[PDB]
Amino acid sequence: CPPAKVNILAQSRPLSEWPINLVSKGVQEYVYGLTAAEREANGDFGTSRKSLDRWFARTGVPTHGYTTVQGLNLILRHTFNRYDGVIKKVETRNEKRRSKAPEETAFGPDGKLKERPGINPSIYCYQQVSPVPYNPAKHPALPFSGVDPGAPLPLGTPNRLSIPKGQPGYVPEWQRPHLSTKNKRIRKWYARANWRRKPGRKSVLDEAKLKEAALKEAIPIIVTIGKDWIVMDARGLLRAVYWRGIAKPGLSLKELLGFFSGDPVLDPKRGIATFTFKL
DNA sequence: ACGTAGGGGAGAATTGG
RNA sequence: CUUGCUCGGUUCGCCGAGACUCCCCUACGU
DNA sequence: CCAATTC
Repeated sequence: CPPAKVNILAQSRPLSEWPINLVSKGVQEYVYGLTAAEREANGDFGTSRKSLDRWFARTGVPTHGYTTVQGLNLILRHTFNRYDGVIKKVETRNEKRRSKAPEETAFGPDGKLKERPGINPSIYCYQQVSPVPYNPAKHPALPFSGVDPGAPLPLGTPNRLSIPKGQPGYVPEWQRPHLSTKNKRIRKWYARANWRRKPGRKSVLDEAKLKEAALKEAIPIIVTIGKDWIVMDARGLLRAVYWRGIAKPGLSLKELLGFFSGDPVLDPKRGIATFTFKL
């Protein structure tokens, strides 16, 4: 199950103000700093509505309007597994000590866990919120158009030589001999690997011209949690199914992300979300 | 600032109002 | 083989050559 | 139609 990465196009509000992130951060901030007696007392979290509904009342963790069951089970199983990770580490670090031969516990005089886990900013998606083809009617308004999910996707730049002179993608005459006779990736005109600062490049970088060219031919997929929608560029998905030999040139969007899981993992600060290959 | 070293993590197929 | 990314040619129009198991967090060397 | 239940 190898990973594939996708760039983000637009979102209404940033991922910090998302209730799914705020609830996770609030839950994580409350749990890591708990004594070994508090984790067992407060570990009475189930996989049911009524179990989680009152768990916030007893523990007092803020709720920012997040009540979805599976979303809560993706930030409560994980938070207690990170908590157990430090104790298991010093217990597996106890295991190496045991092999060599009181102990090196993970609780100080205050009783708290001294090597407190850091807050994990990953926002884990679930089945009820999965990427779908961006339909202009159902989903909110965005400038970039959405493709039909049933029609096959276009093949990128066929017959590169047969491109008008003076129009983007033109291969000059002195350069047509000694071209790649073997198959490789076909980089686009607006590719940044052709336009970047190099001692030998006299060309001018203009980020406005290139980036606008990039999203007109984009492949948008959308994930909506509450009243927040994130829209992406499903071309890293397309390249992943191309350089790996699992796909052909003509392939529909509905079938493109069927290769991937319905649970993307987002990176709020880096601006990238990672897919995986469902097997 | 950097290897390292070592804990966490990366669905989906029914069922019920 | 439409994005992204590393290393090179270049007539600056784009070309050839690559990588693709990654993110988070706590620690310890230089 | 889509969260809660479930492994």
